[PDB]
Amino acid sequence: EHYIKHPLQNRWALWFFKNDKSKTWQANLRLISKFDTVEDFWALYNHIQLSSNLMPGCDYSLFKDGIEPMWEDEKNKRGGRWLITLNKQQRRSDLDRFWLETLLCLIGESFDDYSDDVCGAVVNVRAKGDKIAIWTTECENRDAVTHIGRVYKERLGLPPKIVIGYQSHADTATKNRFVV
Amino acid sequence: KQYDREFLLDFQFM
Ligand SMILES: C[n+]1cn([C@@H]2O[C@H](COP(=O)(O)OP(=O)(O)O)[C@@H](O)[C@H]2O)c2nc(N)[nH]c(=O)c21
Repeated sequence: EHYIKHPLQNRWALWFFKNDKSKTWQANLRLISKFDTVEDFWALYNHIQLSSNLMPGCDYSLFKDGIEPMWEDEKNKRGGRWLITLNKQQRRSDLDRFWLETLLCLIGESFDDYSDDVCGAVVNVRAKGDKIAIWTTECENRDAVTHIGRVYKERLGLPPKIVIGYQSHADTATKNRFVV
Repeated sequence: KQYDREFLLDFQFM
């Protein structure tokens, strides 16, 4: 009853980006591992550097197998992302709680009917505040983007007075198409 | 195959 593994709906790949000024952005970009069970997810997560312990300029990306963590990818080019910008913390370490929660929404297929629209999530650790975002395939699918948004905010425990925004990738490349 | 947050967390340290 707990000896058998619990398979996820999708196979996910964890990517890591090291901001080493030696080779194109799409270079320091590396795939760390893939997993398709709850057990294997934890075996990876419990054994990799916490986001709060990553140095400035690095990112972690959890994306569905077959979707590279880049705007240009076929599943991201017409899509966008729900973006949360966070303050840096000399203590607290809340960045880890937010990222893990995000990971749980992705692997647990928390977006029901619209989990297929989800492409992945990215956490950027930067000197001026960190960022967490959930990428989706079509920035046009209003119902899907919007549902994913509401569920996510709730899951992050964000209050009614806060609101978060969704920006198209084509826009981030060149405001929010949605807000929840 | 969906999974509740609480369910997923029960597997982190077993
Ligand atoms: C997510 N992303 C970021 N970049 C490049 O990375 C730079 C850094 O953007 P960022 O890492 O998303 O946040 P930051 O500004 O706080 O560092 C962007 O200005 C682009 O030049 C990207 N460049 C490509 N080609 N594809 C991507 O998906 C992509």
